[PDB]
Amino acid sequence: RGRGDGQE
Amino acid sequence: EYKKDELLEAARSGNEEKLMALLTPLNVNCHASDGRKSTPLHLAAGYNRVRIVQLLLQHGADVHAKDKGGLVPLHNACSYGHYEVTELLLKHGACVNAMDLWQFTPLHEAASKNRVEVCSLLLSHGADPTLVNCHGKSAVDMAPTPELRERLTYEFKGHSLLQAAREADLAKVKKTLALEIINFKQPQSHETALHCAVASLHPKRKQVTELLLRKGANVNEKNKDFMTPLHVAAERAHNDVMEVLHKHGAKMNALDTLGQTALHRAALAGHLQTCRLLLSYGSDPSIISLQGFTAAQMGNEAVQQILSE
Repeated sequence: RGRGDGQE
Repeated sequence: EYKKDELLEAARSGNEEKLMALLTPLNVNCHASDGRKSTPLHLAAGYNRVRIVQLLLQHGADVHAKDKGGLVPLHNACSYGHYEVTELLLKHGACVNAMDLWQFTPLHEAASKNRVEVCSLLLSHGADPTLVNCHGKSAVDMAPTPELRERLTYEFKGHSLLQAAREADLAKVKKTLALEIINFKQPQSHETALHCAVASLHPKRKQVTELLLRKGANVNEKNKDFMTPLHVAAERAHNDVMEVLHKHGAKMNALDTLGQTALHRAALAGHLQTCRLLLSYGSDPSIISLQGFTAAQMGNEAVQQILSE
């Protein structure tokens, strides 16, 4: 299970 | 498909002019060919391009679009803690409990990444922190600090209390309020904070007693000996807190397990002014304890005089 596109 | 890539790039980078030059009814909900296969809305939400998000929403972007993992844009907004994006999506009808392929909700994502601000937002819009993902873990289970866990729990209980009040669900209101810490009971002797406060030898005991009562403490709570706070205060001649208890409607004639009033206990300890205060509050001197005694029959001459005066 990867992570979603984005940045904090 | 070359303009698509440029559009997705405009979304990720926040380039408003390029986005609006390329955006059409035909590509607003396009997906990337590789990677997460996000839509422009996924990208704008994940990279906190607030303005792009608004324009996509104005021009027909679908808040229910999925990426390769079953994430909707709300997952992206929440996982990275973009408060304003998250609220816009919710404003345009994003499902607050939408589930990805692993049954992670947006709350799972926000709690998982310690996004405190966004979790409160999600809960105000009906996020259920009890829903479990595919591993049976809830959002509270994923909060990485005990501070967030207690806040998530507080806010969810808050919203649950409001709904139950709307439905005049007496059983459920009564339930949750019972778990409030104000009525916590000492496991063995069953006293509450209010018993402890009126027995205190420290000089703020009156202000503590007032505070506890203002916050919902039961003024007539019984400990294991069926003593109320009034009983505890009276036998110790803590007159200052007895006035507070009276002002909040303490039952002057409540009986302990010996059938004794607060006045029995004041008389037994020989506290003359306390006896007098209790009588002026409406203590009934005639009550006979289970052992057969009035207060006067347990007291010295000065006590018997006070009860006669």
